[PDB]
Amino acid sequence: VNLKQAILQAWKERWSDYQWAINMKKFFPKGATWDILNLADALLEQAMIGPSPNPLILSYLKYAISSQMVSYSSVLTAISKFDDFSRDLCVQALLDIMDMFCDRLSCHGKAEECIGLCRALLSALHWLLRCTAASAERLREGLEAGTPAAGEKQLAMCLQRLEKTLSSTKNRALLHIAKLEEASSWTAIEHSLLKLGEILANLSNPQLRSQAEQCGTLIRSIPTMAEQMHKTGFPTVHAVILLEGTMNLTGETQSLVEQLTMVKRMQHIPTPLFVLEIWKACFVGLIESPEGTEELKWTAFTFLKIPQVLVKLKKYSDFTEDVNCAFEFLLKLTPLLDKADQRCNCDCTNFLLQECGKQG
Amino acid sequence: METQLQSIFEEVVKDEKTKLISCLGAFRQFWGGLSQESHEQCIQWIVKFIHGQHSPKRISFLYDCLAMAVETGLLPPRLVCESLINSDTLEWERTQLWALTFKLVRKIIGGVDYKGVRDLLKVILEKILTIPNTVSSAVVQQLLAAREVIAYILERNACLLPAYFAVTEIRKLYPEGKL
Amino acid sequence: WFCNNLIKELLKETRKEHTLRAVELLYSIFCLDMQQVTLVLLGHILPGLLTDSSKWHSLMDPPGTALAKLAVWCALSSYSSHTVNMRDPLNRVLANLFLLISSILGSRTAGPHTQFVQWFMEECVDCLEQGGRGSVLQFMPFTTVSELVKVSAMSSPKVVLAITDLSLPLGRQVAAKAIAAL
Amino acid sequence: IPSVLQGEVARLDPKFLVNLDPSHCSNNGTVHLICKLDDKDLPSVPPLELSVPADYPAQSPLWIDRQWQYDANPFLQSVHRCMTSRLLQLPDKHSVTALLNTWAQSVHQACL
Amino acid sequence: SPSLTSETEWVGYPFRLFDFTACHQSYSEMSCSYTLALAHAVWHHSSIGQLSLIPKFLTEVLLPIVKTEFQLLYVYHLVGPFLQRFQQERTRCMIEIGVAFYDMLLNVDQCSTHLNYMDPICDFLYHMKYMFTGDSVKEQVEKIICNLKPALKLRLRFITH
Repeated sequence: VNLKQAILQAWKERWSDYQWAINMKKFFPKGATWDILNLADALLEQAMIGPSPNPLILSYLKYAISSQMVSYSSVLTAISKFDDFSRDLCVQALLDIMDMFCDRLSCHGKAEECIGLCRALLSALHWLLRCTAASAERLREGLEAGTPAAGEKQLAMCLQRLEKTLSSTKNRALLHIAKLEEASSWTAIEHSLLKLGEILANLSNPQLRSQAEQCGTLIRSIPTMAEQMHKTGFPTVHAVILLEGTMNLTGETQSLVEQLTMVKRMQHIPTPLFVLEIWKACFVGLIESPEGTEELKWTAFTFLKIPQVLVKLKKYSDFTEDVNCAFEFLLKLTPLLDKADQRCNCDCTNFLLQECGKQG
Repeated sequence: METQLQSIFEEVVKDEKTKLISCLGAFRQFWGGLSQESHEQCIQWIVKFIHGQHSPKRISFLYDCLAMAVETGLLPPRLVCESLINSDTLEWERTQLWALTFKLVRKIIGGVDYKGVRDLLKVILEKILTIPNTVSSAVVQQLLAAREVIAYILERNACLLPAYFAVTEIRKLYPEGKL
Repeated sequence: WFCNNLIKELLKETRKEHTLRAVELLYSIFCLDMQQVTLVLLGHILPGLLTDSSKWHSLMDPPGTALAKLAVWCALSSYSSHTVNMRDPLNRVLANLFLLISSILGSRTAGPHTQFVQWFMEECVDCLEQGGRGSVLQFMPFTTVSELVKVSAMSSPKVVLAITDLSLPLGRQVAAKAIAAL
Repeated sequence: IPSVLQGEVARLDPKFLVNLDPSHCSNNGTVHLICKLDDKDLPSVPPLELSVPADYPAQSPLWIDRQWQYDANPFLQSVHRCMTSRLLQLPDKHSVTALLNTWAQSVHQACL
Repeated sequence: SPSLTSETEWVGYPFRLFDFTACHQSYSEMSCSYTLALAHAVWHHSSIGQLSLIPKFLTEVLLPIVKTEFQLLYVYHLVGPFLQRFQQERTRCMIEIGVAFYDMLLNVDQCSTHLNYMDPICDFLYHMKYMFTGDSVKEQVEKIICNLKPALKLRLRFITH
């Protein structure tokens, strides 16, 4: 209304960006407060009305965005409430709007509406995917009728996302922190994505399909939450098993399974090396053992108990292939295995192999 | 020599990039007329004046001009970097000179010969040594610009210098048994 | 006495490989009475090191990252084994540890203590699992220094909600105001 | 808070409403500032983020340059040109009042 | 041998298992480590003339065999610590062994897909250059560096230029 009427006072009074600012300051006094919903809304539809967005009215919006004037959030919500029924280039105009803004989302200030900001970013992601779907339908009906010209241009708009902060606990983690109150919106990211499953694989554009699958995996990287060339070997698992053999043999399998999972997680031990170290520690404790009544302890440990631990570990995770790789590592240690054969008086790995095979 | 150089100084004391291209035009004439052997004291006095200005913005745009002077090949990289990180004015106390200096060395160090990278790494490590083991919570982030130049020299994907030279200098300045 | 005279040995090693091997082994030499070892290590030794101004020189980078890893591993293993009942000693000592983390992060002086505390935070983020949901036992007046680990970030975003007490009403606001900066 | 900056902030002109940055901890030696122009005559522009070298006075308060602020539009880029030039001219002893006054003159001269 | 030619995926970090000082105090030795151990004592106690057989042994009967990366690392671990002995008495065998080392790197590059441990290899080569050989192997190594994969040339650039 009256606030809308000022935009009319600039309908074709191409006053300017700056004189627009000063006019707004005069007309609606900023004494108490503003930007509740005023500027973004009052500007949007009076710009996008009809086929082409009014270049000057859109220009003042570009301005108010650039000068940190409106919200950085109410703008997102205003674009979110846009209803792609405009099959024309106007969507490209709103993309040009999002251009300079989306890469940097300060929202610093009162900052309580920052949860509002992630709410808005979620609604804007919904709007982005909806525009993607409309532009893909245009792609399809154009493959029927007209060669595409600007259909995939909103893919670069999604590439405006996919940066950390754009999808970090700004978007992702606060996406779920927001579904705590807007679970319907988590179902919304799932739901738009369901129809995305329909409208994705049909397209015949290879590079664009690959980028779209990348964005779709980064959406599937909303569950998001190193050191591949682990060189030095893993000595803590060695010492953990060795301690569980020396001090506390009768301790329940569950306790040792708990301790061993923890260490694997904390230190990111590849599962082939885990079992290698367990079996190496058992043998070393057996070889360097007292003569008479402690040797039975190491052998009972090595041959009966560690197998049940590895069974419980299999339960707590291709583990067969994994223990196979571990045993392949182990067999390629002739000194330790031959000392074991010497001390135990029998082939200490033939037996261990048959015993490990007897379990799962 | 000294007179026209002092005159350029009074000018830079007396559209910003346009003023800077004017200063580069002023530099190019003196350089085309500068001797080939007195380059070193020339740059020494240049940077000496650069560090005199106590204004972060003034040293900022003077450093930007120096970056153009070294980027457009008018100025040799080795001499300018050695002079920058070889001065008596460069002290960790004046945090702004430090931050801007090492942000400049980061940019212009790409391109020094490998011998010069050795010498520069030696002198930069010697410079970080002067920094004590307790600094104000504010300076830390700016002081850490030295970590940037050290990291760029060391990173093997940059291959600025023979890695073995880097380890040789680092070990000479940090023998076995000293953190 | 045990934890003190073993960490004093860890802190004298100058080479990276040896300090890492040292902490890997100390974690298992410590599994003997892991709970009490955690209590004493965290409570009496890490504050003693972080509040001396002369033990600060020992927390330098080759031995300090190792001690940080060991502390995070100890904290996770003591909690993961068998509102939150602040009568449990482990909970009280964890609360005190993170309070000191806060005071050190937001203090006028910066030095190796700040780097060690940042390293402890980084490691607690790295090996963060489902057990220690809220950066395990970040106290309620905490998450107020998530802002400080942002201002002194030296660390990627999205690790801070991993820090942050997610799935909470006030958690929403704190995490949002936080990531707004980084 | 250095309590000299407190004075200069107290005695300013009303149009230059200045608060301290929510980001950072102003506690340590230098307090950051987030000052946002007002004044009915002017055109609202982007805020100017200040930083005071607590050794100040005799220490110029830094400015934080960013095209992320001004790139879009002509009025903003003109503002930036005028601002950087006039600030470069400002002599060697800047006080926060000098920065903010210069900024006001820059906005005004860009309104031309 | 299977331990280094084909079944290289099962021996772990090469620089680890090719040490027998460690990898023994923890019973993780292999036969290759033993042989490299007895080949450092035999060569430590040998005279200069007896080691003069090492340069020939490197080219006539070792250069054709070595193809994989671990084989190259093994040959380096053997003949490396004795450049210090070759240099002081017999200055030519050092030149021959350097020419052999670079040639072996060419072979290992011209037969494998990715030289996984490029950094330690290039490190040892630069160490050789700067400490023992100096500027007396340029002509023979120029041709060899010219024909390496671009990643290796990028690092070994400073050897000659």
